[PDB]
Amino acid sequence: AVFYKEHKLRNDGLVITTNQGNIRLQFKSEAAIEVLYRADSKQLPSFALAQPESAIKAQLTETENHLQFSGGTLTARIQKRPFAISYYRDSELLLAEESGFQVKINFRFYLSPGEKILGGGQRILGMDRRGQRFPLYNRAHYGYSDHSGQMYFGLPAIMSSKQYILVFDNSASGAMDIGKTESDILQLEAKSGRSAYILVAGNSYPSLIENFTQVTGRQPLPPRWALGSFASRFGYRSEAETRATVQKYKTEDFPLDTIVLDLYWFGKDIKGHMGNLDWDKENFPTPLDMMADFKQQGVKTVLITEPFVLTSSKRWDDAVKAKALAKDPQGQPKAFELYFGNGGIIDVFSKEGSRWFSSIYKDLSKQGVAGWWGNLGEPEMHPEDTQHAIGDADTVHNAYGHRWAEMLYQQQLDQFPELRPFIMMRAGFVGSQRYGMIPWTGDVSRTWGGLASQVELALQMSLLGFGYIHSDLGGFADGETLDKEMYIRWLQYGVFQPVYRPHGQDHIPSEPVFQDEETKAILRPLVKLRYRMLPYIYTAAYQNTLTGMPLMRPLFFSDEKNPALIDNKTSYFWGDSLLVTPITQAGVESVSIPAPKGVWFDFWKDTRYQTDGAPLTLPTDLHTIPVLVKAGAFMPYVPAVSTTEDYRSDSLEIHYYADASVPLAQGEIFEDDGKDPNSIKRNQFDLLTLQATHTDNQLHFQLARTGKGYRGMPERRATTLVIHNASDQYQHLDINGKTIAIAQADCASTPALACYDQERRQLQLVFTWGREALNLRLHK
Ligand SMILES: OC[C@@H]1[C@@H](O)[C@H](O)[C@@H](O)[C@H]2N[C@@H]12
Ligand SMILES: O=C([O-])C(=O)[O-]
Repeated sequence: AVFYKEHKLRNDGLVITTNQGNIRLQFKSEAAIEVLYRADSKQLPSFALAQPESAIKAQLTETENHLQFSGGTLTARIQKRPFAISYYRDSELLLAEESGFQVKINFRFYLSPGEKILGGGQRILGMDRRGQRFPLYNRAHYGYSDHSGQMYFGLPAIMSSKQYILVFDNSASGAMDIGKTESDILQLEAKSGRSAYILVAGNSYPSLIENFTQVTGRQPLPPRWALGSFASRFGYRSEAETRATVQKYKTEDFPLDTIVLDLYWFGKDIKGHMGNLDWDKENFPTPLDMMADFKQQGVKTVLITEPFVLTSSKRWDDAVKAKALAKDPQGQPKAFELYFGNGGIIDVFSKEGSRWFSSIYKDLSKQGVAGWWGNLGEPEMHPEDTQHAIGDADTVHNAYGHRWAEMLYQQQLDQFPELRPFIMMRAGFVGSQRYGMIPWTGDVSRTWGGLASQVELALQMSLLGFGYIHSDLGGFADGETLDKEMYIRWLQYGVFQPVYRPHGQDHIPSEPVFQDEETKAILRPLVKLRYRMLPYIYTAAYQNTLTGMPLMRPLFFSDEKNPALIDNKTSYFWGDSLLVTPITQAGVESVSIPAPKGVWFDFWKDTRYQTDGAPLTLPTDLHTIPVLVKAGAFMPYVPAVSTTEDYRSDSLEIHYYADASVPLAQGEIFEDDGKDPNSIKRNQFDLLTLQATHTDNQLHFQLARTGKGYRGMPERRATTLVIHNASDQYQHLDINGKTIAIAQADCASTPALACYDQERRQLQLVFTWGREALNLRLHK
């Protein structure tokens, strides 16, 4: 039994007193509120909030039975007796406390009937997690396939079909019960830690996500090279093997930006060496030369590191001496028995641990390392009596990887202010995207079921802040022989998901260059396609930095008033314009694609489909997976290069999918130097915009460029615009007032400036796109 006693306004926050204690309500923006219970007491600080100190001016009003605390769009309605807070956007009820806060830490809320709930981070349970209960304790799930209640990267957060996100801003071992035990109750629980939640509201899913990343953090633009081709396995055993792999990409004509070194870079065995954090010189004898030789070919080197220092490692005595390891209650370094052997964990929450670990990353980065892979950050083993500077293991567990990322990000920015950090990690917390975290879905089995789960995992993580969530392409764990069809399908899917990193245990090759002739003939043009599409992908990345819009978007974005689409995990959007349906079983001869109402083109064949609502059935083939292009799309391409270090946009090729059903369309292409972390902040970019206006007798394109440019930006780009489904009735083209005849023959066979191909229904315009505005008008 709880009731309101009294309140006050202090530094813009509402502090309420009940019979049980203080409750602090601070608006972190007009659409987001932090509710801290036990506000009087000492607690762990917020991990989820980018600006935990902020509180914007809100309006407070009082009635007999209630208080009302409001920002722009979000309102807290505080019932006094009994005490219960509920939340409104306009006058629409978003979420209501049932018992609310109790004692262990426990929050209880009502779920509305029919409300669907996404959330929890990585689980394989279905997109709507209502009816499920699961722990909040990051933990490995080696060899998962088609089911998991608990894996590497949980998030104490949910997204509802009422268009709110609720964050449990707590780092401890806990649980979430989403109307499982009691059908109308959402229950959040933890053994300890901060007793706070954060509610964020939005008018649409895009703007919900914008509001969420506003308060939790925006991912800084990764380096363009993160969108390229990675060579990775577990693991290259030597410098010779690593050089041979870079050579294999060159001799097989596959693009390659980055080679990834797993744990053999620091010792010859899986066990016994972890914590060395230095080169195994028997097997990597000249590593500075190795890395420099790779940079000459435009190839970056990424190294694996882990949180654990073994007692057999060369750095045990030094870490103990520096007080860098987590301790037992007696105050000594805690040691425990990992797979790898007996060892400790670096205390990233301490000053000494942070300085010690940072110094090692600084040293190796000085040697030539371009980026970093932090594995086992759950932490994979984390005994409960381990003591970190700010709490015990069970209290801090779900924030360890988050602080690891923060530490490393700040260190990389301090060492290289002019470069974008690359940080790939397996486990984090809400807001870890602000430290550049690029997560992957862990040790997936080499099975169709492991592939079939990747879209679900990717969308769940994308929706709550993680644009660059990806998988070990081709699968990671076990297998005795390559499943060639599954491998091909996983790497085709790869092209249309955030990071192109095939990776597997090295008894079966993960890299496409080591595959048979048929597999390489299929995949080589697709990996080249990934490079030709960099302007599309990099522009979606730019949008993710600006607004949190994920790269992969769920089918349900296409119709916000049809909540049944929330269940789909088999088709998704890659950027604005491509509806992708990965093939996730062997021998599938056709697929039924639940395309939204409108006009759609076969990405591979140019075929036009119109649909009222009924799904489209497309046949399948082994060389592609089904991709449809939305009418009104602008798809930008550049020529394929071997490495993004060679990237040029001097030549553009843009494909516009015309249909009279889309009278107005827009596209953009974001160009910058691909490496400067301050490019967007300082407007050191070239933002190309394109607008189409499509009426009965004309098709008009308006082209423009903004921003201050960047060093090496071409002043003039040779541009080929290919208009698919173009009317055969266009008589002439006006370019900036200058009339040009449209040729009706020999388009492919003459240096034609405007040419209509009657057999393909494609009108091709070739022109120079300079810094001034350009208008292209086609008239019947
Ligand atoms: O470090 C070896 C291996 C790594 O390649 C995978 O990416 C990780 O998830 C952990 N299983 C380990
Ligand atoms: O729709 C058009 O503009 C046409 O096909 O002629």
